[PDB]
Amino acid sequence: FNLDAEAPAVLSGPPGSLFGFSVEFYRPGRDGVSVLVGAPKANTSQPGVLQGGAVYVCPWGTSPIQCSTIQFDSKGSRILESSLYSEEPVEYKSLQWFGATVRAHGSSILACAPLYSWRTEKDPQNDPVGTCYLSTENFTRILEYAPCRSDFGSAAGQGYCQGGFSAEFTKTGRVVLGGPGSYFWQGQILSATQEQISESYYPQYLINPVQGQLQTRQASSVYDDSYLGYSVAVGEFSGDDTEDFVAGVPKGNLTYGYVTVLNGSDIHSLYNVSGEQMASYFGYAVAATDTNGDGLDDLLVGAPLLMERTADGRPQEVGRVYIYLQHPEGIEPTPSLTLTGQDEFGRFGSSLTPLGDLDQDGYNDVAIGAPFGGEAQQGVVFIFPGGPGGLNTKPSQVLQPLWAAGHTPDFFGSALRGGRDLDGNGYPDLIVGSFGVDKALVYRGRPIISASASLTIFPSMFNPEERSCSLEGNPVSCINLSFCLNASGKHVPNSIGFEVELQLDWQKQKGGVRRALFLASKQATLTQTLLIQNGAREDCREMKIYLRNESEFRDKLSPIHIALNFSLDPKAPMDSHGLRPVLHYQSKSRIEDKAQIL
Amino acid sequence: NRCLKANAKSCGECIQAGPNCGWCTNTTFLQEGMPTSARCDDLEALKKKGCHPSDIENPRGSQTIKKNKNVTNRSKGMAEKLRPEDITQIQPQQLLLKLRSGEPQKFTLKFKRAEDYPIDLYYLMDLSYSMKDDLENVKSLGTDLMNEMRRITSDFRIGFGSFVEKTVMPYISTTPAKLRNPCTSEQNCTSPFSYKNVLSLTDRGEFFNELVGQQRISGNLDSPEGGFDAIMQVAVCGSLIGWRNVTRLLVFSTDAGFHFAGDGKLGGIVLPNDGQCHLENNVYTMSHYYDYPSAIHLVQKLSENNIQTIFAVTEEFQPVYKELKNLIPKSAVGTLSGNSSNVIQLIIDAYNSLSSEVILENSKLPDGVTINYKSYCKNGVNGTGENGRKCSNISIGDEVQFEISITANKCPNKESENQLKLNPLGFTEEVEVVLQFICKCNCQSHGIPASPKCHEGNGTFECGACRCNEGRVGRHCECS
Ligand SMILES: *[C@@H]1O[C@H](CO)[C@@H](O)[C@H](O)[C@H]1NC(C)=O
Ligand SMILES: *[C@@H]1O[C@H](CO)[C@@H](O)[C@H](O)[C@H]1NC(C)=O
Ligand SMILES: *[C@@H]1O[C@H](CO)[C@@H](O)[C@H](O)[C@H]1NC(C)=O
Ligand SMILES: *[C@@H]1O[C@H](CO)[C@@H](O)[C@H](O)[C@H]1NC(C)=O
Ligand SMILES: *[C@@H]1O[C@H](CO)[C@@H](O)[C@H](O)[C@H]1NC(C)=O
Ligand SMILES: *[C@@H]1O[C@H](CO)[C@@H](O)[C@H](O)[C@H]1NC(C)=O
Ligand SMILES: *[C@@H]1O[C@H](CO)[C@@H](O)[C@H](O)[C@H]1NC(C)=O
Repeated sequence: FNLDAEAPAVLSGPPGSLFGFSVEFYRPGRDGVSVLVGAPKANTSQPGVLQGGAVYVCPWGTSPIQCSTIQFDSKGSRILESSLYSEEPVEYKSLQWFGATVRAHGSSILACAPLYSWRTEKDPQNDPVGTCYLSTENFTRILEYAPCRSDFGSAAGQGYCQGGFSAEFTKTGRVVLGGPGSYFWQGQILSATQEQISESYYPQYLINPVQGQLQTRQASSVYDDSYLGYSVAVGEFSGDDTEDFVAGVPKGNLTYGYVTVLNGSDIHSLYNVSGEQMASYFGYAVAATDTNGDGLDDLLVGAPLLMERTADGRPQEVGRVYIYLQHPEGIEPTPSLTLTGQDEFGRFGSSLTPLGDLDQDGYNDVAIGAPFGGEAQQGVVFIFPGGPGGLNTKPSQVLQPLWAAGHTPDFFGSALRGGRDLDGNGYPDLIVGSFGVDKALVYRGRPIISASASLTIFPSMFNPEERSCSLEGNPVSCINLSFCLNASGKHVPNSIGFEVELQLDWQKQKGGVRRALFLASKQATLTQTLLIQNGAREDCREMKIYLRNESEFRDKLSPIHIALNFSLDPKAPMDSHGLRPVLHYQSKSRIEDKAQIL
Repeated sequence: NRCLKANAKSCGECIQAGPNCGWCTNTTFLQEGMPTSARCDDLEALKKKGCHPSDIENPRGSQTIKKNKNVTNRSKGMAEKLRPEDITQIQPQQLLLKLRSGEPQKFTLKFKRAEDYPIDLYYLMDLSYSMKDDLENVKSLGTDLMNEMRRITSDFRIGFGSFVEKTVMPYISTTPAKLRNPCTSEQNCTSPFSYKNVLSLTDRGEFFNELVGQQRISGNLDSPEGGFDAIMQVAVCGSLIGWRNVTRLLVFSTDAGFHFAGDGKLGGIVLPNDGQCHLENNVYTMSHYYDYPSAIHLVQKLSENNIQTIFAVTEEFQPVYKELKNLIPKSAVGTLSGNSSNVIQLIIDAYNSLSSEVILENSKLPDGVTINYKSYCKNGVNGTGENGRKCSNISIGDEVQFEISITANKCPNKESENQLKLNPLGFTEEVEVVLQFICKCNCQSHGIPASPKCHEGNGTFECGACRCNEGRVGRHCECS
């Protein structure tokens, strides 16, 4: 494949404030297309709150990608004067994370803020309810969504819900929200489309439930400490176009985690598959796309902490991701693939997001990040390629950071999100975040060109006696050499430059007498720049080649090998996005042919 | 033949190619046209072709035991003798074995659990309000353990460590739970703490009673299960605790489950555990910065310290720690009484159950080498088809004899030998096997660099002909 690892095009963040903890695309393939980055521990504007954090939009599209801050809420009016009392005024909002889970689709964006803390009306507490800030229609108005902030707020109720720890916008506009610590730590999934939250918002009620609201019911005390909602995603697991929700339960089923899928218009248990090792953190990162090329999406569950005893027998810390393949019956069976890791402490599977058809063969890629993989344990992001039978174990590109080793881990791949095209050339671009020290990488996907070159000789045999050609008035035996080139590639400029190198009798040792030479150039090698129209018919160049005099060489038995090599022109200008096209890995850059002597 | 397919130039890629592959110092059978490959072939093929027996070089590995100690068998009880002594349980301690690629080198080792081996015990219990009925009696039987465990060994030291939950935001605050228990009049019931050790490993039995009578409790936290960080800091650093290099134990007194790495992310904690001791003034300090150990980061640093952890679980949450038992090698789980009044017999039976079990482990194997395991344990139970690194059901002083075969493979570590240690978990003494491979024939030691036969110095003449330098080919490196 190809994703241009040599030109990272990095962003940057403020010092001492973690950056790129959540990175997402905004208005992809359209005007003002930008990249959103979350910095939960960064400093905000309000003096009252420390480590408030804010997400920064970045107007991507220029060579310098410096960017400012967007202002969700720089206020203190809402928090203060609960029931109008200066004494015991507020439980301070400081240290609240604000960029742990940010996401956006269309023009409406959500910035969930876990670890939000608030004092209930009844009695002073330290309840981590958690809120998500919603802004719609080009930042015209801001909305506040804390569905776990209700009257019955207690550590055994919804007080420690911490809603916002995992969210994603469904394609229909629904906001799907996950609260890991709801109902004495069994978890709760909260979903309600934009219409109800827009209509049912009232600021002065600190407690304002959304009318249309879909939540998981309270479970019995036997399901304590399950953490439902640690990671949630949307898919198409139901046969209908209706999008189903998938959520992983990390510590459910007596520490053997399991992942659930839920019915569309009403929250229900549906299908749900369990982990295979205790304390594996099944469901740390769930994902769902059509990784099979059949139209029905596939699950993807990663378990960062896991066993794999080896020839030595020493246990290691290698995570494996699990592929679950949907079927026309709609039910996911036992695992169908497993892409394990190969690093000592790399939490393989900590992040799992899809890419849509990077090779544009109809098969969608995936990207898995190992925050501590690779040498110097700096972090690695793999890209396994989609295939007819599923993903391939060979991870294609293995992307590594370009910086130097530091005392603190740089947490490469701790947050990523690909999918929708950013540059706009019909080729998706990937993003990664490295919250170690202020490092967010936005990558680019290069165009692919499939090229074919055909070499022909007429006649295939040199006749020493038939000196049909004349060299400076001297009759010489000659045969015709013709080569044709055909190239085709999507989203590529209509004219593509190739470098074509022709070599004669190339297998002769350095210093050996080349038996065949070019008639025009009297040499053994020819280089030429060719411009081939994209998708057009093959361009052919015909040339005549001549054999030297019999006195100049003794070898009439070994055939005269002719080699045809080609690769992209290195001097070709980059595209509008600064990318250089790549030759397909199946393209045979070297074609060899031979002519004999009668 | 594969050795013929190896296309050997030097003795190296003929030794590395295969076990039976061999050279010929005469090199008169070899035809001038045929390349350097044709020399390297099987032993029988060489004698068929007429190469002389001394002219073939096929060194075979062997085992040599440099360090051997007479195992302790001194009489006691029946006859008068001096009791105190030092330790010796494994007879071969340091031995040298030279290896060939594909040679299954084999040796034997023997071990018996020495009687009267001093031990160290450590109590790690959660000072949670669910242990109010257990702390009341546990302090009483500190000296009772001193008296009861006198059968095991002449002397042993025992210390105390306490922990409850963590100071992270999500896991620290309580429900209303209107109890308001007047615990003490001295206001010593301080806030919950990540970890704290009060008494180190000491022989004085009175010290337990004296220093644990002043141990308080933590008040009714909601689902507090923060123990793995404590059992990490205990095992990772032992100089401060005083951890002595004998058969050592650790008691984990628990209620209702535990946490594992990736939970602090709820509380805004992302960095993994360092694996470095952080104990300033006998109390865990670097708690809020680092996350919990994974269940397996615990396994590596528990095994690299020979720590034997004992589990004091209460009836409800037994299955979870039962599966923990199969996860963590060399650990035991025990059903504790409701009032914690059976911890003495629990510890006795748990030590008895651990003692019969000896498990072996190696460290950092080189790439090529692989090790298989067979064990001859007790009378019977000789099984090796199911891999045998364990034996049990042994009595005190019984004999066992494991066998180790080290099978080499394609080996590029020509840096002489590599050191690897085989240690039964729980015992300090280990067998370390200096493991040297053969990457050169003996005739190569006498090779002449820039030899005249090598087209006037264009190669090294060794073992009957010339190894050509870079950029030179031919029988005598005559060509560039
Ligand atoms: C601003 O936020 C940064 C986050 O890295 C923090 O280090 C700094 O102390 C904060 N400063 C103030 C004045 O709050
Ligand atoms: C929406 O906000 C951003 C701010 O620059 C930008 O895309 C644009 O100016 C706004 N929309 C319109 C229609 O102006
Ligand atoms: C819980 O998970 C285990 C896998 O370790 C499985 O064997 C068991 O059947 C599960 N329990 C239920 C009730 O499904
Ligand atoms: C699954 O979702 C549908 C909406 O498409 C809803 O009627 C119900 O919850 C489920 N359908 C059934 C049970 O037929
Ligand atoms: C798993 O799915 C079944 C239905 O398929 C559901 O009834 C059950 O509650 C789920 N597991 C748990 C632990 O809830
Ligand atoms: C105990 O043995 C270990 C070997 O693992 C050694 O490092 C340590 O110094 C020894 N301690 C004493 C007191 O002999
Ligand atoms: C044991 O604990 C129970 C609480 O379940 C208590 O009622 C009982 O009095 C305790 N017994 C002793 C001897 O401490």
